[PDB]
Amino acid sequence: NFMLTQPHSVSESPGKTVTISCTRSSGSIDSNYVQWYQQRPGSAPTIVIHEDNQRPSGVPDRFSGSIDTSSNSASLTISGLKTEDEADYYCQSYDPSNVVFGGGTKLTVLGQPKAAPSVTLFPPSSEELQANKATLVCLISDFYPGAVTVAWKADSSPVKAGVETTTPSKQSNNKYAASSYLSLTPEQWKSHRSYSCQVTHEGSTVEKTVAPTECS
Amino acid sequence: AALGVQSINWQTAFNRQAHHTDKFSSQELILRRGQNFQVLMIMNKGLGSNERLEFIVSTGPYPSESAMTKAVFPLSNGSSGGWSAVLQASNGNTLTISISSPASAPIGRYTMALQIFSQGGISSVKLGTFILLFNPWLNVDSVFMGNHAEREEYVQEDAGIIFVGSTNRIGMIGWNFGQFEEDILSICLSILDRSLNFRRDAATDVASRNDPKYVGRVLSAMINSNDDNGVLAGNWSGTYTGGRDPRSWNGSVEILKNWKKSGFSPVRYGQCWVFAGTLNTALRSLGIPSRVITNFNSAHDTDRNLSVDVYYDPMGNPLDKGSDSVWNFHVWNEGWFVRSDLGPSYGGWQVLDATPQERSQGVFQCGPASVIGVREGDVQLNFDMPFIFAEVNADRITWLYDNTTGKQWKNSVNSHTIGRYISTKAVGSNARMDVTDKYKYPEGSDQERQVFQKALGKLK
Amino acid sequence: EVQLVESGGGLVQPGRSLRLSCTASGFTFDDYAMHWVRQAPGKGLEWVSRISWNSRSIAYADSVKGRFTISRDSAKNSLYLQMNSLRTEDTALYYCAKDHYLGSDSYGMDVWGQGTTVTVSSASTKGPSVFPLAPSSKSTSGGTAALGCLVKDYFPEPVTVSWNSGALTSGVHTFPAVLQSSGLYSLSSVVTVPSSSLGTQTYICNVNHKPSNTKVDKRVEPK
Ligand SMILES: *CC(=O)CC[C@H](NC(=O)OCc1ccccc1)C(=O)N[C@@H](C(=O)N1CCC[C@@H]1C(=O)N[C@@H](CC(C)C)C(=O)OC)C(C)C
Ligand SMILES: [Ca+2]
Ligand SMILES: [Ca+2]
Ligand SMILES: [Ca+2]
Repeated sequence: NFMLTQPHSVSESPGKTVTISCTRSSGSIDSNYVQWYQQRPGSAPTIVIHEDNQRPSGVPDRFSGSIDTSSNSASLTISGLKTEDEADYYCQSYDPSNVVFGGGTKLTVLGQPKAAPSVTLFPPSSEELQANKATLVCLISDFYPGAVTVAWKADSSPVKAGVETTTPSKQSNNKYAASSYLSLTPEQWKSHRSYSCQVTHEGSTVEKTVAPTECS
Repeated sequence: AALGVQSINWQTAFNRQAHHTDKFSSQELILRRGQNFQVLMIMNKGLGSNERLEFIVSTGPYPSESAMTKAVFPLSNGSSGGWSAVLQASNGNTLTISISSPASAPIGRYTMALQIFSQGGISSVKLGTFILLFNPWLNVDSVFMGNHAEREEYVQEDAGIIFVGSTNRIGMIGWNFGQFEEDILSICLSILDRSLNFRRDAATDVASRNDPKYVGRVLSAMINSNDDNGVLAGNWSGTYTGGRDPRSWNGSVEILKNWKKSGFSPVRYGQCWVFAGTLNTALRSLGIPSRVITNFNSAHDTDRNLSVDVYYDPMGNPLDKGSDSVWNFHVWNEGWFVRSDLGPSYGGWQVLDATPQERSQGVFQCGPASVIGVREGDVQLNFDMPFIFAEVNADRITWLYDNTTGKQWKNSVNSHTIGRYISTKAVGSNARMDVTDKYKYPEGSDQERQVFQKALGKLK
Repeated sequence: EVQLVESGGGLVQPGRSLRLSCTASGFTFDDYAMHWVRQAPGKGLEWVSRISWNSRSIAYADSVKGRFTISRDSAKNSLYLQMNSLRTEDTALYYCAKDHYLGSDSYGMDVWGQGTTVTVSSASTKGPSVFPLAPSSKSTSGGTAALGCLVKDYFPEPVTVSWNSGALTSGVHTFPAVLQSSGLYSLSSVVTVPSSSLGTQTYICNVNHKPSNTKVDKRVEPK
């Protein structure tokens, strides 16, 4: 058993070179062959590298694969980026039974300036509380590239259960937006001092906070 | 400040060149046994009069001094005989050190650590790892091959030629041994750690790796899938569903890689030349100079009587009685080593066959067999000399097997149809050497018959 | 060219069964392992199952073991996935894939089908409830304020949202829906407006759910 960990996102400008790593959690990366796949939005995956470093017929030589024993990782390098290279990329390997995919990396080919997200965190509405439910809604807009990670805190502690996050999608203005939800009982809402939504974009974190006793 | 190691310069490129391992694609330190290498060790200070550096080298999972798989040796000013470390020069904090291994040392992957005694304390650090191979440039190693051209062919040549087909229709195929391609030396070392021999007694298996008879025979087992999940699964069906047609492989590299990457699961499918070419990679990678031998009209004798028996019920009818067969061609390997178990007169080329034809001590393995021995009919000797005698110089008998009294009298004896145009690649070119005369005395002469006879009386 | 065509996908209820088929052409089917891989909307690839060339070696993801059975049929050049005891979390696009490797037990997916969609839900048609996401007390005076509607618990997709009956479009974003473990969808819509507008413009989201023939208006009032 092992996992393959990839970065959530990478980006570069047209004509530049970008690398996507894929780290194996246990066992040696070179014990088993690594494949890479490209998947464009709304399309089936296609293979771009097989057997660690071989290229299928007709894949441009701009795509290359490598293995680095010392970091227990495989890498996909794309030189001379073209706008069509914008896609999700997945690494894959196996043990003698099970196939393992990496979690995927969104490659953005930069076509506008980077833009930090605007974040608004809404507490449960009184109407929802009156229907004995409680949803915290964290709305994220105006960012680019279109990739974020979201973390929730109850008081100062991580909370994973009851979280659902949407994949970013394009706004009118061609930047991206995303949403995340924390579903609570009214009792959980009233039971903590505060809740926080933390959004990470391009290495920077934005946090917003709400509490049951404040903001009226 | 207590005496410690700041850093070590292994002088890898330099030592690899002198050890003749500079061609492998690898950043490892690859070395040959019986031969010194030089390192520079940068300490935090000078050696004091009372402080001691001990080197430790171990290979395999249960290493021990008595099995010769761990060694402990002081940094010294003297000539010692085993593993040794000689201090050539000190220059401030930097020590210039000449390490050698014995010529009898197990081949494999080793770990190297240094244990320091100073200030009534002890420190112990891992310096690194190396691979140690057989050394055919070293006159005392059992694999010594003194002729230089022969050595470059049979060790350092990564591309070859196998002869194939039938006496009337000779062909030849390109074969990339590829011993120097990435991961291949490493994979060939893996092989030894996956044998039955190793699964059942690792400690003793690894101690036996000093011996090319032993390494060589394990390889004859492990290159086929039978018994042990070795590298290649043979298929002579005609139907090559679920894998590659044997005729479609071009060399060993994809084979060995595919084996490793599937988690040491067999590769589909091979025939004899595919076994012989893969075994040749393994033998050349580890330091056993080797070559590919093809034999036309190769006997498969299935009962140790030096003859291929197609039986006839009296009154002249064919019968289904018979396991004995004959192949159009067969391909195996010869490895170069002395035979300390046999006598100085039996050294040189030794047959090794990884094709699963007959079992040997219950396993699909074959060899080593003194070619010289087979020719002299000395077939009582280890290993498998009856099978391989039959291969190249069986007679072909026809018989009369009475269904009723149990009597068995011979119709006709054909003493020359077996083992023809025996062939291997030339040194330096792609020409065909005939080596029939190396495997047997001339067909249709006296000595040839009196050695067949000698041999037939050595089966008992 | 290799073609793989999946079929058998559909909407199916928890606890029921569904059989996926994949027909293969343009290569020698029996030479290769085959796989099923699935992908939940907006998520990653999750391998499901593998069957060897000769059907003698089979493997399953832990998350489906004992519930799903893979099989193949040589004369029909087809792969199958019998899915029993389905769960809301089995919702995904199911892809058929041919293995790259010939003659060795390594695994990679050289060709993929377009996939067949499986949605697992017990829901019937249902219109949403709509809740206000009221703008901040604080509001950033001189600058902007976000406010929104939370559109909860509808089936099936889709819902469309406008603001002030189409009169407000600048700064509107309507997010994709999430499918809840209940088998019902939710989404949100947001608009960023001038803070000086609060308490002089009324803000109303108009939620349209054509499958239920419901339109729902919700006024969003500053705190
Ligand atoms: C070492 C091997 O694995 C030999 C296998 C051999 N395969 C091929 O010949 O493959 C063709 C090839 C083409 C190009 C390059 C490389 C290979 C093989 O199976 N040989 C024949 C064979 O010997 N067999 C099968 C069982 C017996 C039969 C045979 O014909 N034997 C006769 C004697 C020999 C011809 C001397 C015999 O006794 O009866 C006719 C097979 C027919 C292909
Ligand atoms: Ca074997
Ligand atoms: Ca016989
Ligand atoms: Ca003869």
